[PDB]
Amino acid sequence: IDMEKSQQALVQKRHYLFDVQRNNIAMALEVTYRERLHRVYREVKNRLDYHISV
Amino acid sequence: AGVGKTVLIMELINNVAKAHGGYSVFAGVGERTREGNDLYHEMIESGVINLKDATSKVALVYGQMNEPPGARARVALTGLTVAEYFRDQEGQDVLLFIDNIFRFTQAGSEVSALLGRIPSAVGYQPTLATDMGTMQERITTTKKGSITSVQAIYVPADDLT
Amino acid sequence: VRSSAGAVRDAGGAFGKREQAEEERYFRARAKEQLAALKKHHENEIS
Amino acid sequence: KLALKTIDWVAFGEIIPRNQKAVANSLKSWNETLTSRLATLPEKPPAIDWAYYKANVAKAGLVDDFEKKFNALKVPIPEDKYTAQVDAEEKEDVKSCAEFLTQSKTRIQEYEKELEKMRNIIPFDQMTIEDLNEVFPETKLDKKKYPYWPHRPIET
Amino acid sequence: KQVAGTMKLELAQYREVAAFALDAATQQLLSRGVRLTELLKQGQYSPMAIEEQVAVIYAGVRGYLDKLEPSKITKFENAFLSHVISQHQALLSKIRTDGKISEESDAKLKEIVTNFLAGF
Amino acid sequence: ATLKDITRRLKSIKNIQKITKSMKMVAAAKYARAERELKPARVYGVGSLALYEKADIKTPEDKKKHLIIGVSSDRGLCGAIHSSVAKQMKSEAANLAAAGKEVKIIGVGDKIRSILHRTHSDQFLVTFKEVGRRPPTFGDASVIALELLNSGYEFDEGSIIFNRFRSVISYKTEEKPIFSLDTISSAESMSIYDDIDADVLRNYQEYSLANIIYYSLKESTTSEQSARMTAMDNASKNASEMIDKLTLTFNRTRQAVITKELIEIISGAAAL
Ligand SMILES: Nc1ncnc2c1ncn2[C@@H]1O[C@H](COP(=O)(O)OP(=O)(O)O)[C@@H](O)[C@H]1O
Ligand SMILES: [Mg+2]
Repeated sequence: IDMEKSQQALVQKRHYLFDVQRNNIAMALEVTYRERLHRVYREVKNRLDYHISV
Repeated sequence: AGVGKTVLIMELINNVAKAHGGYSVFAGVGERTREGNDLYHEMIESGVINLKDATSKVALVYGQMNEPPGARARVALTGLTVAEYFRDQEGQDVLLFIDNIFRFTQAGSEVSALLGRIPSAVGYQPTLATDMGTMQERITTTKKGSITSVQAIYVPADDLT
Repeated sequence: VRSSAGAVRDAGGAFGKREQAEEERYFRARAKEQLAALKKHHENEIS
Repeated sequence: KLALKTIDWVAFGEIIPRNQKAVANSLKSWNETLTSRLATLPEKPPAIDWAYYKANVAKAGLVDDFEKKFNALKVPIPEDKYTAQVDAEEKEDVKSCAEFLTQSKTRIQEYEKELEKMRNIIPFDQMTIEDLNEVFPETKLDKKKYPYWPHRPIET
Repeated sequence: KQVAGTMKLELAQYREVAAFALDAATQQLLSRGVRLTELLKQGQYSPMAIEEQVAVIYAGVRGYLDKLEPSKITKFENAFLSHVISQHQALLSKIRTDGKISEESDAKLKEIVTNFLAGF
Repeated sequence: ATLKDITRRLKSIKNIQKITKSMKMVAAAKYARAERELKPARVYGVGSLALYEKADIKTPEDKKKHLIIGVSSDRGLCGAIHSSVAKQMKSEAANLAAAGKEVKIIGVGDKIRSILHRTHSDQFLVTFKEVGRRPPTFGDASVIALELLNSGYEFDEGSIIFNRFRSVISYKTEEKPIFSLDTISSAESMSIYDDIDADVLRNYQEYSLANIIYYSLKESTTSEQSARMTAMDNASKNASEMIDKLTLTFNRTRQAVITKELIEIISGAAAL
């Protein structure tokens, strides 16, 4: 009986693996977006630094 | 360096000098100025140096390692003179702490080559033993007084030879 | 040139550290045993 | 923008069947690397000093054009298509809340049934061999295989 | 001052019995010494805030890492830093501002380390 | 290095050489005594083994309980004495477990326990230390056999591994089988022996176990003392070569230091 009760207890919290997957996917998309922002910023500043160096 | 010379000498000042009726003298020869200030403040705190009354029991002389060799080679003699006076005229027991008495020798060595003397065994002045003797021979317990002399002696590179 | 007593630990090479450890481990063990005996004697002498 | 639901890990590790730990550890590691990356990136892209800069360039028109194009043009953003795993969540509701819950609860029901049946029995000093035969079908002496007395294999 | 003192004593004891490599007490002494040793390693041009150093050294010296392997201590150190710098910025700010591991701060540190160790 | 580094190293190596020479002498004396005491024990143990090689006993091929005994000492510095024994023990244990057996191990001597405490750490039925401090006696073998029988691991087959002493410079590692009375009773060669129930035969097996353990102890101690003598001699020779090289280096460094100081003095004198 107690073994089954413990199994049922674990059923409630089964969802954490999906929760982890969601957090990972969302924050990975966020990371890619921030990389895009900073990459455009860096390229443009280098681009214009070309002109000032000249 | 770094074995406990200064800590041990401070400990002795803490014990013997604090409970010693006679006077005391501390000649800091060619040592860090930080330590001179630390000793000044520790003595003020303990009470051997009293800045208000005339009950001070310690006279300090400082020739720290920022001074040119001439001053380091003579601050030992200055402290020794103060101690000698307290020995003779006051006719009383005296303590005399020196730290280090190797800087006297070393400061003597930093000018010998410029005074025209050929060096001796290891870049030391030819007059090492005589110069040290003419000083260490005035730190003595004559029949008129009594100087207890504690000396810290740096041993370069732990080499006792 | 001669040799003197207590020179293996004066050099401080590999043999010096090896000897220091061979001593320290043994005496830590014996200290543990003696402390256990001291605790036992303490308890047995309360009454 | 960012508010990530918190996790318990020792709790999380309790819910991986042995056949599925090989992916759970990899997912943990990938989460770790991505989180370190996100921490690495700054909270904002740093600003740009357009005034000073266009004041330090000859063809101020060209840098003005770049500035204006930068202002007008933006950057894209990914989507949740790679988050198709949405579907999986619903499937789990079936095992966790519909299937596993239900058969588990029925097995409970039966285990209770048996327990109270086994707890309410007459003191053994008052019972009879038929009663053992029925409460414990293990004490029955099968006549189908040992018809003769004692019905036991005497070597026992 | 609180944490590095115990760390100093532990490494001082470890250095004595180190030249070799039995009993539980000295075996655990060597284990703790090695854990602390791999804790002190570092990279280049990545200095740590003092509170972060305190967190790492506290985790290492309070017998927590004694379970882990010594080749994985760098992984721990790094991941623990990354986790704390974001989730528990408040605790680090508390330690910096108050400049000591108060009892409540110690209890927090305790629970954070206990949770993180298992979750890794 | 500098002159003081070389001086300290040279002094340390000289002390080490002195110590190894003294230990070689001690080991040689103990070896002479061990050989003297080994001759009679050699005849005694060979006699005690007489029966099994005269009435050829084949171990049953249907039993899973096996015992491995490995005889060594606590002392180190004996070269490849403990190493060979432990290597052969793990070889035999691996073979037995690959054949589907249930092996245990008895370690007579710390070094055996240590070498096998990483793998085979759980098969130790019991191990014995304090070996090698004094020459082994029949009391030691009686105690080992008594603690083997008392500890209720009724084994079905046995083996003992020891370093048989061949010559002052050489030794061999042996494996002498040990049988349990279950194998002696059911052996047809044993049908000839008269006045033999299963109780006198049990006392006989217990005594023969003590006998074989004692034989192995004597052989092992003789070989170990020989190996320690050889190892100390080689270590002293190596220390002597190192002392020669370091003395040459020290002389070079001393002369160089004299020249350097003198040139400094000369340059100072001529630079006035
Ligand atoms: N009694 C002592 N107890 C503990 N540490 C000491 C003691 N004396 C000296 N030390 C150590 O030595 C250092 C101070 O050495 P010090 O005596 O000032 O140098 P020196 O003797 O070369 O002038 C301190 O940092 C301390 O760690
Ligand atoms: Mg000093």
